[PDB]
Amino acid sequence: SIMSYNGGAVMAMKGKNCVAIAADRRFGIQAQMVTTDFQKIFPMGDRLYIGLAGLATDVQTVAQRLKFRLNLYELKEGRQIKPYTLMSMVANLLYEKRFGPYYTEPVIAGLDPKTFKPFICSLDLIGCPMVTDDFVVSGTCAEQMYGMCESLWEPNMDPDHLFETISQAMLNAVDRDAVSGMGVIVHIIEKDKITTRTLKARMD
Amino acid sequence: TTIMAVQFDGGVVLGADSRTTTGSYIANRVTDKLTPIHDRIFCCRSGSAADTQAVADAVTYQLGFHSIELNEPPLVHTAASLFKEMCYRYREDLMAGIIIAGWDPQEGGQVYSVPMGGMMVRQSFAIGGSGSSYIYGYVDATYREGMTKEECLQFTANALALAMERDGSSGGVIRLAAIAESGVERQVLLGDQIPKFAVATLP
Amino acid sequence: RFSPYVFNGGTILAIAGEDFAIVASDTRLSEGFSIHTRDSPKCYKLTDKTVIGCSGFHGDCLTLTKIIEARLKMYKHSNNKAMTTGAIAAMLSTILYSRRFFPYYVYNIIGGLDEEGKGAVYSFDPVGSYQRDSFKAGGSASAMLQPLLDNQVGFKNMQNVEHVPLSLDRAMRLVKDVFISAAERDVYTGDALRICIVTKEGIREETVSLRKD
Amino acid sequence: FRNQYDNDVTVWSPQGRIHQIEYAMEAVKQGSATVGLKSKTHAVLVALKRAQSELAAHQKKILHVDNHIGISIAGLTADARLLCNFMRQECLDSRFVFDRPLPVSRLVSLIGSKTQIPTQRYGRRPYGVGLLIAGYDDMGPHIFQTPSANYFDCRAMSIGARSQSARTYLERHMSEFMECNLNELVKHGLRALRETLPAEQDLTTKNVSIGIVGKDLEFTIYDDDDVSPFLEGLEER
Amino acid sequence: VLTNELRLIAQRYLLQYQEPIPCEQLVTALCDIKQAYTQFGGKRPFGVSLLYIGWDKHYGFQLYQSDPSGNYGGWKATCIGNN
Amino acid sequence: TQNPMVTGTSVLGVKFEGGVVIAADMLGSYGSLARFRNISRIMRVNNSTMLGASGDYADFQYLKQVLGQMVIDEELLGDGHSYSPRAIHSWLTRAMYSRRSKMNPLWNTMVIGGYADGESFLGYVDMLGVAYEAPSLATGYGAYLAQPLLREVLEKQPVLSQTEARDLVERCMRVLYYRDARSYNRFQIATVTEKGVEIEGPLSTETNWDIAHMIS
Amino acid sequence: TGYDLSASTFSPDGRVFQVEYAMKAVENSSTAIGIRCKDGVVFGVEKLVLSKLYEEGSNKRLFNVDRHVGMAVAGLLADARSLADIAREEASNFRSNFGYNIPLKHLADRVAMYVHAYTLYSAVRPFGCSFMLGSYSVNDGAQLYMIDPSGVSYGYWGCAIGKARQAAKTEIEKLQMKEMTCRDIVKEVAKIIYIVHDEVKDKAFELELSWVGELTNGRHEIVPKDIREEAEKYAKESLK
Amino acid sequence: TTTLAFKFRHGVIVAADSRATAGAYIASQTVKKVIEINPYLLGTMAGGAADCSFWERLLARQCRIYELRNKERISVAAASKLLANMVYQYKGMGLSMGTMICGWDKRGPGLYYVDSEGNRISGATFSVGSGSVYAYGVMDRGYSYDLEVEQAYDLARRAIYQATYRDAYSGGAVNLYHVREDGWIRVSSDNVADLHEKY
Amino acid sequence: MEYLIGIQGPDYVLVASDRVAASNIVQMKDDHDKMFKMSEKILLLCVGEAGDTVQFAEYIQKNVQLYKMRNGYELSPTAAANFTRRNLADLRSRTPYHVNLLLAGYDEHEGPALYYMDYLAALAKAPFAAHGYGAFLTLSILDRYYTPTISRERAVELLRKCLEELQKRFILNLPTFSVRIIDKNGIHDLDNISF
Amino acid sequence: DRGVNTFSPEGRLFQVEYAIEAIKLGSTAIGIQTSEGVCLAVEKRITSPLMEPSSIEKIVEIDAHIGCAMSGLIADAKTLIDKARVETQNHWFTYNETMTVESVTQAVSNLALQFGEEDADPGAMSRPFGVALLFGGVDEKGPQLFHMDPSGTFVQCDARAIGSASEGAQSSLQEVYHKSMTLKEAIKSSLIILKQVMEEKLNATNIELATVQPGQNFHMFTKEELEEVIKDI
Repeated sequence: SIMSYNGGAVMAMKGKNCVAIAADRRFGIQAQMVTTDFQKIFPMGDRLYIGLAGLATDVQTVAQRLKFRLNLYELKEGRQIKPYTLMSMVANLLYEKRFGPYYTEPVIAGLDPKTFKPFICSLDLIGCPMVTDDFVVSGTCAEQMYGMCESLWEPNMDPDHLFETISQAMLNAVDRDAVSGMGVIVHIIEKDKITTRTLKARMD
Repeated sequence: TTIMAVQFDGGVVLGADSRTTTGSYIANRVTDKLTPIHDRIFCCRSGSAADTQAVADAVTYQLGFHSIELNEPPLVHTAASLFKEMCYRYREDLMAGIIIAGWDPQEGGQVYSVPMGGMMVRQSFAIGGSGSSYIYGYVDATYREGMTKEECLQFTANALALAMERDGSSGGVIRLAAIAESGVERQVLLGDQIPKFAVATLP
Repeated sequence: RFSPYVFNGGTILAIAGEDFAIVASDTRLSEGFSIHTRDSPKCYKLTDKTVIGCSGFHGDCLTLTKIIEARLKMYKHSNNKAMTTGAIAAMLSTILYSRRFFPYYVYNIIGGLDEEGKGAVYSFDPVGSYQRDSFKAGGSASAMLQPLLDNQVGFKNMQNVEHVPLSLDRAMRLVKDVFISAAERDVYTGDALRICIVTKEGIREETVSLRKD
Repeated sequence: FRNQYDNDVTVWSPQGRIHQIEYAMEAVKQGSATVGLKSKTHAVLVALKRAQSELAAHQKKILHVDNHIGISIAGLTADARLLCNFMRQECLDSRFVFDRPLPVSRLVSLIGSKTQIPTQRYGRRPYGVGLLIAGYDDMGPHIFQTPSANYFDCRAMSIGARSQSARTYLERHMSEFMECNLNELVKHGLRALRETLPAEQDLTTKNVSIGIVGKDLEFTIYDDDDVSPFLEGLEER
Repeated sequence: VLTNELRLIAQRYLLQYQEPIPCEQLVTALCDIKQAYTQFGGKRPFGVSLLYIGWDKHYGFQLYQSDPSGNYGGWKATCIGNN
Repeated sequence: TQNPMVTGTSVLGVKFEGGVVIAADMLGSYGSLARFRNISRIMRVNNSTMLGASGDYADFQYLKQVLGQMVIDEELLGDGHSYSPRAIHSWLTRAMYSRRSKMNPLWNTMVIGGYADGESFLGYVDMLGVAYEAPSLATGYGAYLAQPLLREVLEKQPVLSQTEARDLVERCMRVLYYRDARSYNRFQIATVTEKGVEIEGPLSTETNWDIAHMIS
Repeated sequence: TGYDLSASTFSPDGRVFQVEYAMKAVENSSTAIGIRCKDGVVFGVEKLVLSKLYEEGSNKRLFNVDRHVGMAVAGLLADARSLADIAREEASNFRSNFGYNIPLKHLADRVAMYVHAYTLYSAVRPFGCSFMLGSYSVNDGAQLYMIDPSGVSYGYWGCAIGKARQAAKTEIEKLQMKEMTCRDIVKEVAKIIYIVHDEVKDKAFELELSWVGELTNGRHEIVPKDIREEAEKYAKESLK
Repeated sequence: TTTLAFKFRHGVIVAADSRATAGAYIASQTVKKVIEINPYLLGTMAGGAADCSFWERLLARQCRIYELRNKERISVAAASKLLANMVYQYKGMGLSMGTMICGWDKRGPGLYYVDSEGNRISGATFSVGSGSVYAYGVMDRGYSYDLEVEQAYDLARRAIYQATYRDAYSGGAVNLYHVREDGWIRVSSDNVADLHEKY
Repeated sequence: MEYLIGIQGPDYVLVASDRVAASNIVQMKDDHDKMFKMSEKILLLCVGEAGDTVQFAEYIQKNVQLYKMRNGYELSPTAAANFTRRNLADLRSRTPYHVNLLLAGYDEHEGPALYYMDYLAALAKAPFAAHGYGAFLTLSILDRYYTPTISRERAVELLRKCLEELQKRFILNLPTFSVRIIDKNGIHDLDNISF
Repeated sequence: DRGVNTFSPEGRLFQVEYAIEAIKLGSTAIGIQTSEGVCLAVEKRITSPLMEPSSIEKIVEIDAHIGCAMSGLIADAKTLIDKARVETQNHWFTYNETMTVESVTQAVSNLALQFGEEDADPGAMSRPFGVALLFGGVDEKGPQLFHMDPSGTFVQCDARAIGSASEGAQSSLQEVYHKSMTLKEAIKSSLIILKQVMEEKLNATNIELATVQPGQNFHMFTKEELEEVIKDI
């Protein structure tokens, strides 16, 4: 598979007045690991991150063009972007290459800068917006992640249990995927702060 | 898919089945297969389902504006030449064999077979669709020079009912149309009104 | 999608002499297993000092000469003289190359005199490379004529032979003998033989029949 | 006036005229004159050659167009060379497509179509040239005359400066031309051009050019040595 | 219009090199655009002066002044407009 | 066009002393079906050129349109020139080859016959641009079944009278009806002479099936 | 005046002067008349030959624009050949698209729109020529349409264009064109051309005549030589 | 087809055979497989003939334009790079070329390998062709920078001889050119069958 | 197949490349330089499909030199590496460049920088990197002995262990190896390691 | 204002006449045809001793067999001489022979009246080239001299003067010329007439001269070779 050439594994999970987003750190070519500190989650605001799994060169291409369009939007507009507008901008940008598609399935996890409602969504690789109320997962270990997140997610959790659930849901899923893993970063987006953590994970 | 048009003195009689299949599942069993291009000019749609509507919208567009400019009811040969030009110009991307039938005051009842290719030929009767192979031999044997209106309606209903009996990709109701100077009289033959031919049972 | 070439057969033959050039061709035109016509000459007079030979696909053989005569008359307008043999060859090399990625399936053999009154044979590929030779066979039956001319003109594999220059009376009989040898063994060559001899007086023709089968 | 109606070809003057078109005919009414005429078998052009300085040789006033057509110039020379390359291209496209040379009567209508288009569009100028076109085809020999985009079929015709006397001489002697041979035909045109000269100048081997086309003779320009038998001749002025 | 153009220039640079643009490149780019309309095209020229402040890692805090002719200069204090 | 659908089979032609006669059946096949039985595959271009085409029939009607509009736009000038059949043959060679060069051919194999300046013209053009003249022409299965009879008669006697050439054409069309699967016993004959172009038809051939009693 | 250097500029009283100056340029040129009758259309043109050096057939003012349609022109003739080629291309495109010969009403209203398209812009000039179109078919009858350079087109029983238009129009009005055969119409046409002729100014002229009708089965043809010459003879003896 | 060229102390020696083939059929034995660019430069023929000939003729036109405009002859490093920029655009359309550019510039000798695959390298020795692998073995065992001129002629002719002896697809005539500082000069033109008698 | 290796230290980057140019069974150049000087503080190591490599490298090189001409100062290695990544990424076009790249650079403010890049133009900054099939044999030794505080003599020793692994185990004949080092004093050429 | 394509009442384009007026300000050129070849001489007109005289070039190589003189606005002769060189090299590329001088002069004079402001392939010419030229060369017809002007009207010459001092130098070239004149004598009389018309004082520093022969190529004279004929004065 062309999506599975680099591996990749990003998920989000919705809490009580806070969201969590985590991404795998392996940058790979089909069998060969190259580095273990690859960036997949990008800051698009104070309380809004986008995470892109899949082909890593399409991750960096879409993140550069998205930052190009978003900086123009925020300079011309004079405000921070609301996450639904970012979802429609990303879906527009991916659908402009409909028959030439970028090989990335971005997830978006952040907080509304005015109302602070939690927002989680993902997309396909061609631009279908899928707003869910529990979690979205993306990458080559999709089945491994849905198996964890259907059972460990519970509604209305504090940031501690949100961290614990997204941590276990990442770790036991990526320990069953060969071409993904090698370290994981966890971002906890809250009302007053952003918490950036890395976890103990298998390195094989 | 079985369409048929028969020229008689004073107009034409059209006929069509009503079964549109995708694979072997009937997607629509009340399909209307007679499209009015002008008041008294009908085209019939066999082959690719998209093309025979998409070209027909362009031909209706050209022919209505042409008729308004010329202050004349448009000819059937004009409506056939606008298909002969355009279905030829895109024949690699169209799969369209059209049977145009209609009436005009200048030359009477007219049936033009435009086969898949973008040519044009006037015939006394024209059959088309996937089912027409099973009723070539009927209409070569039954057609007489100069049938009346009701004899043509019974001839079109019999020839369609044979193809609907034999071809699995055809069936439903028989939608007829008789186009003449007085206007268009359409009628639908359903159930018992479809002409019935008993099976070749063992004695 | 439209297999766009048909090998329409034929062989052409050119020999550069001391003060002449002989160009010969069959006139049978073929298409697989059929004979289209028995009088279709392949020698096309360009100017007074150059006759060209054609072999290969016949549609390109017609189209290319309708290009070349136009280019000759453009030259005769813009330069106020007829083209030399080397000028025609250098022109046709560019013309054949400009159709690089859809080539004229034509093997051109230009025969004629240069400006010094010697024979020059210029034999080309479809993609425009060219070279000067003393003699050349082309087209379908080239492998039956070219070793015999290698024996008789270049005098290879012969010991105790005087390398006499190319006289006309021996060369004409050589052309007739090699075409009888081609017509006996190749199916594509036959039905006539049209011979153009380029000398300083002008261009003349001689016709000999071949095998009809 | 004079001044706001002579600046554009696309302005009708209130008499129903276009002053930029009529000024373009002054470019043909100033040029070195030329004489054309035909028989039932031949068509011949006679032209003065303008050599600019006595060490400068003579301006070509007859141009090769094909084997079967030659033209003459009077006026803006580079416009006539543009139109020569046009006619070269048209005869070559007719030979390339239909494998017979284009008939002259259609080719001059194509020239009349080409010169017409700048006479109507803003920012353009009319071609400042008049031509005499000598050709031979299936319909026999032809002499044509083309600035204002008109074109004329002519038995014998002379354009250029002071050309009225040459037109009167050709009106006097056009009744002979059909049955004259090739030799007498050019002699009449040499006298017709000799009408146009000032009294002291004579027709020499250097300042008279001749083009000749016939039933089996391809078109050829007759210059310095080739003009000498046709010059001799000659009834003196 | 010109400050809509300036943002496109600076974001094309930040797109292409993934670092923010040096302060003089933006000013010379806009003076190239303002110079182009004074020479050809037959339009009217823009009638605006623009004072330019900005920081970069190469020379730190800077100042510029531009005109409709396409000139620019570095300044430590300057003034445009009335008086 | 990549797919010929409505096709026409063999077209014959032979020069005779004073003109050219060509012939063709009146069938448009659709695969194996005899779908159209009363189409004409012979075009009268002007008073001295006729044209018959085998192969795809839609491209023949496109050439009827273009080559009719050419001779009408010639006759609008009214200068006394008419296209000699060699000019129409060269034009068709260039049009068929120019369609070939775009990888978009006109799937035909055409025979131009004419009579101008007292000289008969008979010229062949196929979908590639292979073009030549011959004393007799035959496209399709006529090239194997009717061409040998034409050249066998022409070897003994190179000059044919009009009725001899007409019966030779009829006797070749009988052969094609006996031995071509896509032919039809309803054919046209078009003859150009000094007086101009006539088309006679529909004609029919009379069969002989006495070998059907020669099984046992 | 300042208001007449451009066709894209109205004058303060509401006139477009480049068009009204082109309609003065039309009535500089020689007389051309056309008479529609019961079964066909006959055209007649006073063809001046400015010098007898000129061959016959030069400066024809009768054009064929389709095989069933003819055309007679007046004015600056170099524009008229361009409009003849526009009408030829328009009738050719109509035959190619719609499969039959173009109705003359629609052809006149295509060519009238092409003429009108130049009376709007400063980047072109209006045509300096008026022209007529005549046709015949079994389905449509005979028809005669006349266009002036303003683009305005109407259908006519009889028309005269050129420098002698009014004296010819009053003379065409004297005739009963509606009920005569065309072989009886050529003699009037030839009568009126020699009547309105200016013989003291711009001498040495020729008559040019053509008809389309049932007697040519709708094909537009020139008048034969003996019929044209006996029309010339009848008109010269009527002229005294 | 086998071509080789090598730099040494007194310039560049270029040697080539003369056999062009059409499958198993041999079409010619007199192919000039060193193409004469100008009075100071040589190009070589391997793979496709017309593909070599057109681009090297157009390069000769290009460097003559450069001599007219910049008033100085072209260097090897510029001219071979222009050949690379011409042939780089048409990768993958079916071109076949193997070339060596040999001249004398201000860096001294010049010898660069450019092909239709896009490779552009320097080197002291090269060999290109179908039977080039046999030419490398005979060439490199005698090669050094301190070769004498006539011994370099003998080494070049011997390497082309053994390359023609082993390759079925190579043969013809051993053509030998020598580029020096004052221009290129023809050394000899020798049949293979005579050198079999000599060796 | 061509070989690349680069090691990023505390205030230096050490890169090395094989010095072989091959043609399908034989090598045609044994002094082949795959290191192209971009500017005073930056090298781009270039391997991959032939022709694409040199054209792409020189096209980047003249734009880096052109930026220096327009501005009077050098690109940062981050900016030049993202520029090279953008030009290689603009892949799905009619001009794909199948090139494999390492870029080594030194900045005044950020220090030594090493960038890995494949033919997809995936840009990954790494403390050490290597291309070719020979990378599969020596990234294990680089994982064994590399520490972030390796001084340059241990770097040349570990590089010598890596090239001896190429000599002992790797099947392609890679006998001679060119090495350069970049630091705050510009570019430095070191002695060739031969076997 | 009015267009660049406006006819005067005399039938002359105004711009075509005014470019001929810009001819009459240029450095005067002298070219003479002989049977042993053609010699061409143009005055450099050095304006300052700070100027390098060698970098002024008013006689150019066109190919190995064709020279060319110029007078007037030398910046127009930049694009004219470069299109002439491209045409000669295209003729060598296509036909593998030398281009004759007449076809070269026809090709260059086509670029004259390829000007105008409405057809306008993107940024082509808006005014006539105000340079008149003398083409001297040798071909298969032998040594020849051609003359060209801003009207695009080209013609053959035996000797010609162009420019500011064209008038009297044309009559003096009428005086000296005979068809049996040698090349060295033509160099001699060309420097005679140029020294008659130069305001400055003639030496090897303020003229250029070159010759083309059937035997040898186009050869621009060096300073010592100029000095050698200049000693004869």
